[PDB]
Amino acid sequence: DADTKIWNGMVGELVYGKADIAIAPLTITLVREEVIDFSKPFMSLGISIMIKKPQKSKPGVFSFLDPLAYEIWMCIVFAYIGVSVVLFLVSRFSPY
Amino acid sequence: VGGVWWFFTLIIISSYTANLAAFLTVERMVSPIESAEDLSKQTEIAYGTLDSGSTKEFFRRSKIAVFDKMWTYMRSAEPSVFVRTTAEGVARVRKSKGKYAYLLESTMNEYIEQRKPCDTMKVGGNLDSKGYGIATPKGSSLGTPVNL
Amino acid sequence: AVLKLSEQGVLDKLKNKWWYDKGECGAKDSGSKEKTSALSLSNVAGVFY
Amino acid sequence: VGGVWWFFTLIIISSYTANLAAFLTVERMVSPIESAEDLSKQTEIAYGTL
Amino acid sequence: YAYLLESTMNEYIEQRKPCDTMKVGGNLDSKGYGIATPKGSSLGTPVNLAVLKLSEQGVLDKLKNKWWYDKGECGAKDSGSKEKTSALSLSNVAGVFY
Ligand SMILES: NS(=O)(=O)c1cc2c(cc1Cl)N[C@H]([C@H]1C[C@H]3C=C[C@@H]1C3)NS2(=O)=O
Ligand SMILES: N[C@@H](CCC(=O)O)C(=O)O
Repeated sequence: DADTKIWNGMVGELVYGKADIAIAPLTITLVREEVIDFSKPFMSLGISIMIKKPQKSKPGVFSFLDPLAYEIWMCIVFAYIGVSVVLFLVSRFSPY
Repeated sequence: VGGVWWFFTLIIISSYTANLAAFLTVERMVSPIESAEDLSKQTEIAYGTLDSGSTKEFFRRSKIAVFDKMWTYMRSAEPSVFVRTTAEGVARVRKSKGKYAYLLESTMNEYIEQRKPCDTMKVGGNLDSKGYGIATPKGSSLGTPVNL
Repeated sequence: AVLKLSEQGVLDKLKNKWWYDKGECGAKDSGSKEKTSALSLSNVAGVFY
Repeated sequence: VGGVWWFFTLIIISSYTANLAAFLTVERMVSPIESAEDLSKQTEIAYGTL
Repeated sequence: YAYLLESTMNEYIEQRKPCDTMKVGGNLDSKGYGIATPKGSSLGTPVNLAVLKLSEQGVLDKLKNKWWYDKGECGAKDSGSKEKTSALSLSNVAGVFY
């Protein structure tokens, strides 16, 4: 506790003699050494950081079409046709 | 007409290959900056610990300046980044939409990442080397036969 | 007393604090990151002209 | 002649297409002045102090 | 002839010249050095309290940086994160001619 040092939780269970042993996920600290005895440590760990999983997008079936935007594919076909007809326009033009 | 069309098709699909190589280079999503250190620096994503946690006491006692600066923020984090129970902080992050980090232990972080729907992620390494140990009341007879 | 803190560089630590530990707006951070892809028609449209 | 010219154009356009999508997105800058000196000269943009 | 030793040894000698070692696999177990006294000495508690400060103050890590990582000497710890050369050689090519 603040200013009265009353160990809440699981610590006062063995400090104030309420329980007999604490087999639990309990980290050995320094200030806990002063109030209760311990065993040798059995599982090492540390401060981890957990954040969300930020949602990778998968490729599609047409993933080869991706390095050119949707419009230009439609735009190039338009340009493809009109190029060809003008060639065919000047192709047959009454050779005299 | 044709050399124009030659000049057209020369530019276009050669430029296609340049972008096509660019997709086969890399696909790594950057997953923003770890070993966090921006939690000290940015104001965007909050971060908290468990109530009555040793880590919550650790940064109170931590003398490293960034950890001080985190603790400087964590004492001034309004509202409470601190949570009382475990999954309390977990689904808080899950609904935070990447706006609240949370600190826990390595054995926890690996285990909840094995849970469905895997929506967590551990970033960086740990910060320290801690260890669980079995505790007794101080001065009990049980100490040596347990610890053997 | 000024000459100690300059010699101890505490001013710099403060100069990091009030300018650089609060680097907020953008391109200080985002200027050293990666880029996108997928060429757009606005890059291209003069060729069709 | 063309054997020179093919060997010519092979080394040219390969170098031309070393990178091009890098060169289609730059969006660089405008920045008319730095050391102003046109604030003395132009009448367009004013300028003041505290 | 293989040889068995400890993880802190295996990482340290791999940092030595001429780097001719290699650690393979993981470890086999989880051991730990600890300071020992004669059994029943008075020194036990004041030592074992004093250890917990430096671990909590991380001074051991600063020392662990000192005696392993501030003396990263042999090569690929440094040169493994650098750039590369160019100019393709015939040994890369010679099977094509075959
Ligand atoms: N890999 S681990 O965290 O689960 C782990 C951690 C540890 C283990 C055993 C395991 Cl499996 N035993 C050690 C203890 C065995 C002896 C050597 C080291 C101490 C005493 N405690 S520890 O170093 O905290
Ligand atoms: N095992 C720790 C968990 C909380 C923390 O890491 O702060 C404890 O009991 O204090």
